[PDB]
Amino acid sequence: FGVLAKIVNYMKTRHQRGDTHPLTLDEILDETQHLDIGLKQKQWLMTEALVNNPKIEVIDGKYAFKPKYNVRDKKALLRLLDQHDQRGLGGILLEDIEEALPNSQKAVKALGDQILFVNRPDKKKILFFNDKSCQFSVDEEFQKLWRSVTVDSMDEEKIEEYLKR
Amino acid sequence: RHGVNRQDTGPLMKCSFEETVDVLMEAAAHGESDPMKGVSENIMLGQLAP
Amino acid sequence: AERGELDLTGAKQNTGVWLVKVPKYLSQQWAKASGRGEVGKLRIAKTQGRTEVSFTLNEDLANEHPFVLQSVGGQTLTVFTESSSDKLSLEGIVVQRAECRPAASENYMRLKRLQIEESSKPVRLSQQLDKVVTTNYKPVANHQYNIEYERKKKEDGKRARADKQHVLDMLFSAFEKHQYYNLKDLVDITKQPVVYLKEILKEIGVQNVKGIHKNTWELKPE
DNA sequence: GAAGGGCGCCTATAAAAGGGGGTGGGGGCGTTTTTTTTTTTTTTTTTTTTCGAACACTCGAGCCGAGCAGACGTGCCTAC
Repeated sequence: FGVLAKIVNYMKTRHQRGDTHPLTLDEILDETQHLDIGLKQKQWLMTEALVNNPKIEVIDGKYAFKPKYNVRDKKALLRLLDQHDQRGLGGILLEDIEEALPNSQKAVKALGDQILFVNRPDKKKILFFNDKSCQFSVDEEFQKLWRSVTVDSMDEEKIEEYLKR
Repeated sequence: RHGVNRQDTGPLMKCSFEETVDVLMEAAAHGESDPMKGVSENIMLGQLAP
Repeated sequence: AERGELDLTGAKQNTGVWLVKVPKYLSQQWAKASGRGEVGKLRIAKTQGRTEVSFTLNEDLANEHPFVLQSVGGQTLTVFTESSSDKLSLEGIVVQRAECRPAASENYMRLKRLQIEESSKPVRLSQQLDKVVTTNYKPVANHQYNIEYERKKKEDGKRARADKQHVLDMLFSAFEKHQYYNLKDLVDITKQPVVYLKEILKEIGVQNVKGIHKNTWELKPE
């Protein structure tokens, strides 16, 4: 299993590197320095780790792309967002950076266009999201706003009654 | 104790006898009015007793 | 299990035995004989409407105990044996009970009182103290503490961290034994700073907590 | 072996730089469980004169009303 994780980690780094080109098992053994893992483990790999693998990509007669399977478009979820009922997707910042290219470069331009950052995966952690209409009144705003939290203080159907009279 | 309290006398008299808090809680809760007509209420209040 | 079988030969032979009450002191005098032969002799004197039974000590071992018989009509008593060879046998049946009465009376008691001295005498409080201060015979460097420092004084306080890949090998080896482990077991197993190992567990794994902050980490098996 | 002597390390001061370690400071989870089957013990259990009712609650029970079914009475169809 540990050995298999080193295969996963290598593959992870290669995906991160930008490439998803498939390789033979032997090459992967070599590159992971696990060539002498023995016939038995190799066989376990062939008849479980490589075939019972729920998200292994077989292409060009070789095994590729293990870390990811859920997303391949590597672009903003324009389709997901367009919907008025199924809209959404708060996503991890590290997921977006891992998927293809680092967020920060696109983001600096994006920060006043399509992206919003909230501190939420811990205050150090960041989630990416987005916006739409303006603020209502120019003002100090925070001072007026803090005097406007309504009155979530009862007799309020009666405070509108009183207010109407 | 349980008989004197059935009397229709003012609440402050009944407090002066063993019931203390409990008769006052019920007196407050019903909202009864004490007419200061009797000896004890007047002495406790300090004005000249009748 | 034949070891659990009870031999009935004795019972079937109707073998009878006697049951006698005798003082620990009489049997202690008998213990000096150490089974070399006999401890003495028993005498039975019968008359017109009376039976007198007694035991008399060996003149040699000594270098009259009357017997009183008891009733056994309201109970049944038998003797069964327990061998060192793990075998049980009913060797025979108790047909009579009795008590050995001491011939000596009030002076015996002195012996008894001497005996009382033998059973009862560990000194109770007894001699007090006239001395006082001894304590705190100055360690200036506490004696256990010295030993612990000595243990420390054999190559401690430095860890691998530094050998990363070889440390990764230990992680991979450990993870082969079980799917999840406590942080404390990994600290024992890899002898490295915890915060660095945490950065590794962030790198190749996740964490899974339960109960009262009981946390186990795992390299996401799949 | 007991004892005195000789050799050598000890602590302080300094002062720096990298990294492991400790005592925090604060927050968390509020457990569940492993059992040791516990300090939560019997205060005094009472030494009793004890209620002293009042009030609430328990549980059962019996009269009474509606519905159902057969007997009694009425309504409807067939034959001379």
